[PDB]
Amino acid sequence: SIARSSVHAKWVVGKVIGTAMQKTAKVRVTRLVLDPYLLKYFNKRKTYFAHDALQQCTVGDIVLLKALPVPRTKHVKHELAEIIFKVGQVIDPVTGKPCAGTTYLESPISPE
Amino acid sequence: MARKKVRPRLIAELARRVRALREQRERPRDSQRYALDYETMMRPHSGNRLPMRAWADVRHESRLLQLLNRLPLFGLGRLVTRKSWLWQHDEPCYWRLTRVRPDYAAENLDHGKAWGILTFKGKTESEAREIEQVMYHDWRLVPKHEEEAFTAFTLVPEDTPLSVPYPPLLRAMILAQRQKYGDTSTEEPMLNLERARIDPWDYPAKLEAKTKT
Amino acid sequence: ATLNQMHRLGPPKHPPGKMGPTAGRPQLKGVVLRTFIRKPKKPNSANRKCCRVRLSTGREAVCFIPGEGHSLQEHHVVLVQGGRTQDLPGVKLTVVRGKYDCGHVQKKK
Amino acid sequence: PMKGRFPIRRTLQYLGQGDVVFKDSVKVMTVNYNTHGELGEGARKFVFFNIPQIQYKNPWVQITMFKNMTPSPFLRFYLDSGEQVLVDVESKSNKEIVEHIRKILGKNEETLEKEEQEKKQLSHPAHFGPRKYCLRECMCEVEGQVPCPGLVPLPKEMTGKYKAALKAT
Amino acid sequence: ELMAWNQAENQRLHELRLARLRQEALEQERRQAEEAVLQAREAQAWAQLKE
Amino acid sequence: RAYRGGHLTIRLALGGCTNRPFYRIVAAHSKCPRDGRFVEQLGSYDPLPNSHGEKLVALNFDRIRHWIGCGAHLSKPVEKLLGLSGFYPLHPMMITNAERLRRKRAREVLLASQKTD
RNA sequence: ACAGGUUUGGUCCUGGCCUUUCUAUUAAUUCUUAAUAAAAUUACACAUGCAAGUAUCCGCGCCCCGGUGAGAAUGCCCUCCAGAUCUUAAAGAUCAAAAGGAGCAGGUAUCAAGCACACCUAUAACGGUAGCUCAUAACGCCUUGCUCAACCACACCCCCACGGGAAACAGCAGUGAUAAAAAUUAAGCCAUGAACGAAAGUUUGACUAAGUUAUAUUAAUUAGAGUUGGUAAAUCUCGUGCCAGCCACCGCGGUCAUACGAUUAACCCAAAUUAAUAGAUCCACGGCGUAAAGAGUGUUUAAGAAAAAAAAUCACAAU
RNA sequence: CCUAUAUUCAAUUACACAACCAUGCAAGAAGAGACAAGUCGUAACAAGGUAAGCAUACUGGAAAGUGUGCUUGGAUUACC
RNA sequence: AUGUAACAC
Ligand SMILES: [Mg+2]
Ligand SMILES: [Mg+2]
Ligand SMILES: [Mg+2]
Ligand SMILES: [Mg+2]
Ligand SMILES: [Mg+2]
Ligand SMILES: [Mg+2]
Ligand SMILES: [Mg+2]
Ligand SMILES: [Mg+2]
Ligand SMILES: [Mg+2]
Ligand SMILES: [Mg+2]
Ligand SMILES: [Mg+2]
Ligand SMILES: [Mg+2]
Ligand SMILES: [Mg+2]
Ligand SMILES: [Mg+2]
Ligand SMILES: [Mg+2]
Ligand SMILES: [Mg+2]
Ligand SMILES: [Mg+2]
Ligand SMILES: [Mg+2]
Ligand SMILES: [Mg+2]
Ligand SMILES: [Mg+2]
Ligand SMILES: [Mg+2]
Ligand SMILES: [Mg+2]
Ligand SMILES: [Mg+2]
Ligand SMILES: [Mg+2]
Ligand SMILES: [Mg+2]
Ligand SMILES: [Mg+2]
Ligand SMILES: [Mg+2]
Ligand SMILES: [Mg+2]
Ligand SMILES: [Mg+2]
Ligand SMILES: [Mg+2]
Ligand SMILES: [Mg+2]
Ligand SMILES: [Mg+2]
Ligand SMILES: [Mg+2]
Ligand SMILES: [Mg+2]
Ligand SMILES: [Mg+2]
Ligand SMILES: [Mg+2]
Ligand SMILES: [Mg+2]
Ligand SMILES: [Mg+2]
Ligand SMILES: [Mg+2]
Ligand SMILES: [Mg+2]
Ligand SMILES: [Mg+2]
Ligand SMILES: [Mg+2]
Ligand SMILES: [Mg+2]
Ligand SMILES: [Mg+2]
Ligand SMILES: [Mg+2]
Ligand SMILES: [Mg+2]
Ligand SMILES: [Zn+2]
Repeated sequence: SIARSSVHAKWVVGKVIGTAMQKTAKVRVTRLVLDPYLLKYFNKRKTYFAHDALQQCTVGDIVLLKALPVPRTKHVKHELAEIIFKVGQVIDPVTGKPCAGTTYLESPISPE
Repeated sequence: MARKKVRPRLIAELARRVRALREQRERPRDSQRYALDYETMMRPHSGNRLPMRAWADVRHESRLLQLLNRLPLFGLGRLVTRKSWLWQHDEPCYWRLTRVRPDYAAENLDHGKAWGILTFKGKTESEAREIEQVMYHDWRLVPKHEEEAFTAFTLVPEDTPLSVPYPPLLRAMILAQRQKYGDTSTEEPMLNLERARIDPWDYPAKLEAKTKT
Repeated sequence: ATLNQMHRLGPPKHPPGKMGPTAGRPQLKGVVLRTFIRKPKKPNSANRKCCRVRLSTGREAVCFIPGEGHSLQEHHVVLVQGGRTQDLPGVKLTVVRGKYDCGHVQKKK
Repeated sequence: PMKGRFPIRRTLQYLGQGDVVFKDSVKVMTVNYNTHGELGEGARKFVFFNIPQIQYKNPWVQITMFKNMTPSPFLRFYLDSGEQVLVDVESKSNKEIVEHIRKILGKNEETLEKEEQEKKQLSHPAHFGPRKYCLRECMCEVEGQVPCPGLVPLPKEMTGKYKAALKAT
Repeated sequence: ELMAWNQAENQRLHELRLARLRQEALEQERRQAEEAVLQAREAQAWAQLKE
Repeated sequence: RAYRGGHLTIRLALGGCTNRPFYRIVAAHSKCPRDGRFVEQLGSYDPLPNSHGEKLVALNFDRIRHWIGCGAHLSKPVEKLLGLSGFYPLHPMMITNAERLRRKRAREVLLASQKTD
């Protein structure tokens, strides 16, 4: 049972920068880093490559990334696990209904 | 480690390549490697001077390929013994030669690589192994009519103890640990030595590469 | 300067010290090229004993001879240190007395 | 800290006194929240107060914010085994969120003192060396032994130069 | 067991959300009726002037 | 740092003071320096008698036997120290130089008896 | 920082410079003995001596110890480990290359664009997409060992070392050149480590024991150095008269100088005392009308804050 | 090639090549600072004797003067 | 139009 990666990023979450190249999305991961003079946490961004086999990335998605055990190349070490929030088509994971920001697109208290 | 400013060195790989090529091309033959000057006891190839405990046996004895080169079929199945086992052990110790390849660079044909079957202390091993210390001036050859005389053995059982008492303070931890867990039995713990058998120093070491298992 | 600007600009770090006329070394060995006198600034009037020296680092400098009385001519070797003279602008070196071709001050006899 | 609306939350005592430590399988912690309405008040206070403490106690765990996409605030946990834990908050206040997260997935108290107990086994008192890792440097400093030659001089009979002088004479 | 209790808790808060959204749906229907009355009044006021 | 070979060794590291030596019992690599980087410090040994007249030895028993069990070589003074400890049997160098002191001191007694006459 | 001196006829505020505290090298003056710690100008060239040998020949070791900081923003921390070695049937343990990355990481944006730095396919090849990094600082330039049970790099130079310059001490001692910078061309493996050998054992300029040096602490065998206007403890008489000269800053000396030189006296350290140079520390969680600061104006990208509640809209000289 | 092994080769080819800089010196040119004193004027500080100043154009030995906009870091002393 | 260069609480 040896399927392991040498990177510390086993599972990360990033916003999609662009889909210019074939079958690979450039994603932008945001982490909280403590600036130690101010003792304050700030957003540090980092760029990653993720293989999309089905070409399902529209720019603006939020994407879960899982680490590949043996990398294909020096810059592609991750792949999509799931499209967490499709841009413009966001379903609430609690109620299972599509929503547009604050306003529900369909009312969840109306089954019929 | 890996950085973005690493530069592609080629000369180190090329030098390792040329060095390997040159040692494979100019690998020294055993005759010029192991030829000896008998007055200085100094090696012309390696520059090493012989130890004084081996000084007498150089002039007083001949090596395996010195005694083997005159044999008709170049010594296959023959038994060759060594002055070291003759002087220290009363039991016969001999090698049954399986295959031998001399080197052709020696004008007297006194050097080569040889294999054989090991018999040490009368115990016969079942595998063929490359002979260590062929080049030593300490080998002797048995005669054909004395071959079965040295072959016959009287097997003697060993009287060494199979178990010894522990060292005393370790024995104290054994007693304390069994008293802590409640073992009432006051039997003396015994260190067993069946895996502790140590083959002494004049056994020839295995020069073949061991296969990792 | 709010917290975002201080995070962007980092904490303030002190600048490294500018090297002096002796280039960070405490003393320097020099050979005297010339000797002369030099005038002071506004508050006081004199004519102090100074020298133009070629240093061991290759740069040619103006130095001041302290004390009263000296016997220095050209091709003499001296040892200089980084004391500055307050009255004279441009003079940032003092010859230390009692080394090489210069000695201590002579008592009157 | 003079700047900031609540300057006390930027001190080392507030960052160190927040006690939520996740399990080792926890990788991503995501807060979706809204900035309007009285319902998301507890989530907004949670974001304003406790996420620095959780991020300090879990430096390797990613924590990510998202604002105004979903009408109800929630927290979402992404594990090593692909496991997704959804914690829904709509009217729960900040302290209830803290105990709720610490009860769903945190580290048990007994696991905490055992973790610092094998952390404290690494510094054994019987070792010697530098002050930064060990308590003593000389064996001289121990009360019953020979005092150190830089403080109390040794007798002449122990000294190597006297030994060489008596051997050579 | 903590996953099971979390699932039960999310279901309980979902039922609370559904009930409260039924109350706000009734309130939204009330506001829709009042806005319809005001819109009808302003439309009937604007219809007379152009005539 | 990275070495070409070597083995794990339990030995004595010389630190301490001028005319006041001190040996730390050290399980480390063979090719590292005597006072260099080590794997684990096991024990200590005081070369000097105290006010109580005792030479004081500390051994970390479970770690020493763990390192020997996974294959740490021992040097001659630490085998001597373990032989005096009784965790290991008495070292034959201690045996033979003990009998050498018996022979030398008996010969000194005979020489003193001959010089008395 | 418990601060102090210093802008002006004078006060307040702002704002620099210096003093007071500690450590390390060099120089000056002085110097009695011990113990301990440390020896530090140089990647310039080296006379000479030694520093890897063991062992019944094979073999095993031979920048392993030790030396230096030249180069490189090198790198600190963390994953995974090929390979080497040790013990053993396996399997464990140590060193850990190459590969990367959660995060941290000298200055300079008067270095703002780099110029191919990218991806797919199925086979390791054909080909097709027009891509990759970057103002949260790429690509450049300058400087530098370091975050210290320690880590990285070098073995004369051409990053490498096939080859060419050319005959190599950045081993222990020592010699030239150079520099402000000055250890014995020394005794033993007696103890620890390393190498070899089955072993008595051999070697070891690592190390141990010493030799030299106020470089630093301690004990006494020892008394000299600095200063006396203010900061800042402490001055009397003579000589000089903006001359000789002194000072860290303010400043003093222009025939009655507690500031120059000498004498008397006094203060403070003390086998040390001053001077010089490096450090440690020290700037802004403070301000922007008049002192340095709200950039001539609006919109937008990135980036944020939406935290409790509402709103958009009417005479007159916009264009 | 009735035990089993031996040997070989590993070097060229096609061009660009002191441009790019960094360090010293220099015929010379221009600035800034310091100016215990000389000559020429008096620009500014008082409605500094023409109120000052900013942007900008021209002119003049020199401070500077004038033109078009802008400011009070100027007054108009306030039943005048 | 101007009047330089040694004032001390
Ligand atoms: Mg001075
Ligand atoms: Mg002198
Ligand atoms: Mg001298
Ligand atoms: Mg020492
Ligand atoms: Mg001040
Ligand atoms: Mg002023
Ligand atoms: Mg004044
Ligand atoms: Mg000196
Ligand atoms: Mg050999
Ligand atoms: Mg080193
Ligand atoms: Mg560079
Ligand atoms: Mg590795
Ligand atoms: Mg492995
Ligand atoms: Mg360097
Ligand atoms: Mg050299
Ligand atoms: Mg080289
Ligand atoms: Mg040397
Ligand atoms: Mg010399
Ligand atoms: Mg020195
Ligand atoms: Mg000297
Ligand atoms: Mg000398
Ligand atoms: Mg010697
Ligand atoms: Mg030895
Ligand atoms: Mg020995
Ligand atoms: Mg001293
Ligand atoms: Mg004066
Ligand atoms: Mg003086
Ligand atoms: Mg007078
Ligand atoms: Mg004074
Ligand atoms: Mg005086
Ligand atoms: Mg300020
Ligand atoms: Mg201003
Ligand atoms: Mg404005
Ligand atoms: Mg402007
Ligand atoms: Mg005018
Ligand atoms: Mg007027
Ligand atoms: Mg005028
Ligand atoms: Mg005027
Ligand atoms: Mg006029
Ligand atoms: Mg005016
Ligand atoms: Mg103008
Ligand atoms: Mg005109
Ligand atoms: Mg006109
Ligand atoms: Mg005015
Ligand atoms: Mg008025
Ligand atoms: Mg005039
Ligand atoms: Zn000590």
